[PDB]
Amino acid sequence: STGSATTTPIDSLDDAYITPVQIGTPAQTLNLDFDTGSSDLWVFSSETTASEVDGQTIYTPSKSTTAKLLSGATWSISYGDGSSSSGDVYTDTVSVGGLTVTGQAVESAKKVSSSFTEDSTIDGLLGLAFSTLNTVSPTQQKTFFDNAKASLDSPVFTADLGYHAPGTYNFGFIDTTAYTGSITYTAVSTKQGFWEWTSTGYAVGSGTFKSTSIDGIADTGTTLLYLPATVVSAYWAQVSGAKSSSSVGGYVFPCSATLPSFTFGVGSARIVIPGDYIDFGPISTGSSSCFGGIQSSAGIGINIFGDVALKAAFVVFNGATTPTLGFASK
Repeated sequence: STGSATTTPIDSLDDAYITPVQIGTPAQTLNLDFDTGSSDLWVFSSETTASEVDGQTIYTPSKSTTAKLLSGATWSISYGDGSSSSGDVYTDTVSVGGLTVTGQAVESAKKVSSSFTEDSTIDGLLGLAFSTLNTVSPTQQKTFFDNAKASLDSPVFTADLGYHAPGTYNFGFIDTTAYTGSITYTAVSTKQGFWEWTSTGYAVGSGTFKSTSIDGIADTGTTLLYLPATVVSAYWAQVSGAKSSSSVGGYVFPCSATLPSFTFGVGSARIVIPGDYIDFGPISTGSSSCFGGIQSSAGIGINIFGDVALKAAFVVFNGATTPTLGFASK
């Protein structure tokens, strides 16, 4: 089997991407944030505290003929941005892009933090990191990908995120029309439950490539590119007037600037992030200070190749017995 679904930016900045997901019988379609940095499939639901729902579409298990309470199971998750959610668990039929899993754990939110309530465009998350991170207790649950794997034509999924445009998540096949050149594969460590890999270095603009190992994670659920302070300083030093602002919470730059590209290494291959991908616009409405898309990972404890980086590539998440990541230009 295979599946193929379109993923759409939630706003003009590509702050996140939503993908429609069918849950239950008859189908209830929710728009979920596919997150390769977590391992829970959770939804706004009929159980969510009413004051914490503001425009989201909810899953109502009592309207699904295939929903079953997973008795005694609870979940609770905290993300890198300080957001959180928790609740109970149902099993139900879940389909993505024509690919169906029966018996998928669908984590029903009873509580969500303010950042979720305030984002009316995201109806929940679909985790695509390794199932070792799943938070369901007392019986840990599998991700949609792990449950689909054995049925797929190839044990892979691919992320093809758009810049200010829709893109695609494919499951079970590699669309050889969706990228240019060849795919470079690189080793993954699953020790922390992430798609963790080591970049071979970077360049700023037209500058020389610096060969240096940068361990980090491929995380579709993180907007920006978070790298070591040395790398980030080297980037922003090439933008007149850029500075790190403790008041704003990272590097800002004059909105009049033209940003340089950023290149990262994948083995001997190179992925170029155009400068315009690194512009996240005014820090507040009407400001002439703009927020940067490359930020320091210091104090986060891991480097994160988030959407800024991943949307410059066609990315293969190879879930074979020995997992690997692949990157191609596009």
